[PDB]
Amino acid sequence: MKLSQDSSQIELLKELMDLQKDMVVMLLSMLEGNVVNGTIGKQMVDMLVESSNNVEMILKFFDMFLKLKDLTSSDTFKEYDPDGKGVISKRDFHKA
Repeated sequence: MKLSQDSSQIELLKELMDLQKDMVVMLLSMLEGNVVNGTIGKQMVDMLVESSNNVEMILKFFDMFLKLKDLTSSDTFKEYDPDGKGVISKRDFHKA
Protein backbone atom coordinates (compact mmCIF):
# COMPACT_ATOMS: atom_id res chain seq x y z
CA MET A 1 0.00 0.00 0.00
CA LYS A 2 2.73 2.48 0.96
CA LEU A 3 4.64 1.75 -2.26
CA SER A 4 1.57 2.03 -4.49
CA GLN A 5 0.57 5.33 -2.87
CA ASP A 6 3.47 6.99 -4.74
CA SER A 7 5.47 6.67 -7.95
CA SER A 8 9.19 6.35 -8.80
CA GLN A 9 9.39 3.36 -6.40
CA ILE A 10 8.15 0.49 -8.56
CA GLU A 11 11.24 -1.71 -8.10
CA LEU A 12 10.60 -2.26 -4.39
CA LEU A 13 6.94 -3.01 -5.15
CA LYS A 14 7.90 -5.60 -7.78
CA GLU A 15 10.39 -7.23 -5.41
CA LEU A 16 7.79 -7.37 -2.64
CA MET A 17 5.34 -8.93 -5.10
CA ASP A 18 7.94 -11.55 -6.02
CA LEU A 19 8.52 -12.31 -2.34
CA GLN A 20 4.77 -12.69 -1.77
CA LYS A 21 4.59 -14.99 -4.80
CA ASP A 22 7.35 -17.16 -3.33
CA MET A 23 5.57 -17.18 0.04
CA VAL A 24 2.28 -18.35 -1.46
CA VAL A 25 4.25 -20.91 -3.49
CA MET A 26 5.61 -22.22 -0.19
CA LEU A 27 2.06 -22.36 1.18
CA LEU A 28 0.96 -24.29 -1.92
CA SER A 29 3.86 -26.71 -1.45
CA MET A 30 2.69 -27.18 2.14
CA LEU A 31 -0.87 -27.86 0.96
CA GLU A 32 0.01 -30.10 -2.01
CA GLY A 33 -0.35 -33.23 0.14
CA ASN A 34 -3.58 -32.34 1.90
CA VAL A 35 -6.89 -34.13 2.38
CA VAL A 36 -10.37 -32.55 2.52
CA ASN A 37 -10.08 -32.25 6.31
CA GLY A 38 -6.30 -32.03 6.50
CA THR A 39 -4.54 -30.78 9.60
CA ILE A 40 -2.27 -28.62 7.44
CA GLY A 41 -5.32 -27.09 5.79
CA LYS A 42 -6.80 -26.36 9.21
CA GLN A 43 -3.53 -24.74 10.31
CA MET A 44 -3.44 -22.60 7.16
CA VAL A 45 -7.05 -21.44 7.49
CA ASP A 46 -6.37 -20.63 11.16
CA MET A 47 -3.34 -18.58 10.11
CA LEU A 48 -5.55 -16.80 7.58
CA VAL A 49 -8.20 -16.01 10.20
CA GLU A 50 -5.42 -14.70 12.46
CA SER A 51 -4.12 -12.46 9.65
CA SER A 52 -7.59 -11.65 8.30
CA ASN A 53 -7.01 -7.90 8.02
CA ASN A 54 -3.73 -8.11 6.08
CA VAL A 55 -5.01 -10.63 3.53
CA GLU A 56 -8.18 -8.52 3.26
CA MET A 57 -6.12 -5.46 2.34
CA ILE A 58 -4.07 -7.51 -0.14
CA LEU A 59 -7.20 -8.87 -1.81
CA LYS A 60 -8.69 -5.37 -1.94
CA PHE A 61 -5.52 -4.05 -3.61
CA PHE A 62 -5.63 -6.83 -6.19
CA ASP A 63 -9.35 -6.29 -6.80
CA MET A 64 -8.81 -2.56 -7.34
CA PHE A 65 -6.01 -3.13 -9.84
CA LEU A 66 -7.77 -5.93 -11.75
CA LYS A 67 -10.98 -3.89 -11.96
CA LEU A 68 -8.96 -0.93 -13.24
CA LYS A 69 -7.42 -3.12 -15.95
CA ASP A 70 -10.90 -4.37 -16.85
CA LEU A 71 -12.51 -0.92 -16.86
CA THR A 72 -9.83 0.97 -18.82
CA SER A 73 -10.97 -0.87 -21.98
CA SER A 74 -14.57 -1.81 -21.14
CA ASP A 75 -17.18 0.70 -22.36
CA THR A 76 -15.84 4.13 -23.40
CA PHE A 77 -12.41 4.74 -21.83
CA LYS A 78 -10.43 3.22 -24.71
CA GLU A 79 -12.12 5.56 -27.23
CA TYR A 80 -12.82 8.55 -24.96
CA ASP A 81 -10.14 10.83 -26.48
CA PRO A 82 -8.87 9.02 -29.62
CA ASP A 83 -6.61 11.72 -31.06
CA GLY A 84 -3.14 10.66 -29.92
CA LYS A 85 -1.92 8.61 -26.97
CA GLY A 86 -3.84 8.42 -23.69
CA VAL A 87 -4.83 12.01 -22.86
CA ILE A 88 -7.15 12.05 -19.83
CA SER A 89 -7.69 15.13 -17.66
CA LYS A 90 -8.40 12.55 -14.90
CA ARG A 91 -11.64 14.34 -14.01
CA ASP A 92 -13.65 12.32 -16.51
CA PHE A 93 -11.60 9.33 -15.33
CA HIS A 94 -12.62 9.86 -11.70
CA LYS A 95 -16.25 10.42 -12.70
CA ALA A 96 -16.34 7.26 -14.83
